[PDB]
Amino acid sequence: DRAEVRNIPFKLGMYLTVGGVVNSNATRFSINVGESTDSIAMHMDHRFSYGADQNVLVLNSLVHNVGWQQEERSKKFPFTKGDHFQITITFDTHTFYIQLSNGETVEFPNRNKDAAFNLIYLAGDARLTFVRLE
Amino acid sequence: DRAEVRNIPFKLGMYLTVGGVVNSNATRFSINVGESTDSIAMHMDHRFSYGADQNVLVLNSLVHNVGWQQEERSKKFPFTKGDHFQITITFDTHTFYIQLSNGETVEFPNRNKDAAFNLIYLAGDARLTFVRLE
Ligand SMILES: OC[C@H]1O[C@@H](O[C@H]2[C@H](O)[C@@H](O)[C@H](O)O[C@@H]2CO)[C@H](O)[C@@H](O)[C@H]1O
Ligand SMILES: OC[C@H]1O[C@@H](O[C@H]2[C@H](O)[C@@H](O)[C@H](O)O[C@@H]2CO)[C@H](O)[C@@H](O)[C@H]1O
Repeated sequence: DRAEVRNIPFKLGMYLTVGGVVNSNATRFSINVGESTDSIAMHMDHRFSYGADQNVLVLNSLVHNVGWQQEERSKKFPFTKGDHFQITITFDTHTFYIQLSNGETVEFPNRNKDAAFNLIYLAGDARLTFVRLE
Repeated sequence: DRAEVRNIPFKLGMYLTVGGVVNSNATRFSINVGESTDSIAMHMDHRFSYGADQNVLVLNSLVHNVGWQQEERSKKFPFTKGDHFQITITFDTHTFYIQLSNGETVEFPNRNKDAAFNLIYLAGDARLTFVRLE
């Protein structure tokens, strides 16, 4: 089952740091910040091989009973199957600030202007090893 | 709903630190380390007023489809309704090492000799504000 932190509010100004390991033959895994598995304010998918996407990040939001909004992509991909990764996220009213394993950064809009989130979870072909939310 | 960290293995040698706030009129709240809401290796209940228990800690384990084992109690109680608390837990094969808000400590046996746990959760009349598991 997915790895998740639930009902510990991730509030404006706090930092989230997750560490984990990518599966050896992973297709893709995502890190997700939102309210539920059907309501995601920041989805960041790490695609090793998914349709036409090879070694790319795909970011988006998921709206409950509505679906996926406008995707954003990054070619930054310091991720390796079988190896550890670390991701750090913080946000303000307008922007999610994401930092990747190698120090490179991606930003994604806070489309609802949310000030807090009650669910963080990893899905797909990876596992989490540690978390700091504070 | 309860506050929980699920499927991020709390392994031998790692530290868990949780911060939160006690509800103003709290009866009791617990911090729980185990596998499920019916399988708890270390339950630590903070009882402000519960039956005959006033301002006491009660620790125990809960075995799936079996029930509560032998309780252990502590009179250490540096907890106040409406106020923040912080708890730090680590364990080895035989012992859970718990440190309370004021630096006082409680120990509780690792009765199954478990080396890892997939569920941490808070229940009852409090809320969590931060977590470190690493
Ligand atoms: O937008 C994130 C979302 O993508 C879905 O896949 C998209 C894919 O990125 C797009 O190229 C194709 O046109 O449509 C697919 C279906 O919506 C993933 O399925 C989904 O899990 C999220 O990762
Ligand atoms: O053992 C922890 C467990 O206690 C239950 O309450 C006990 C109570 O401590 C004991 O004094 C009384 O003899 O039996 C009660 C019922 O088992 C709590 O109900 C339970 O939630 C845990 O906190």
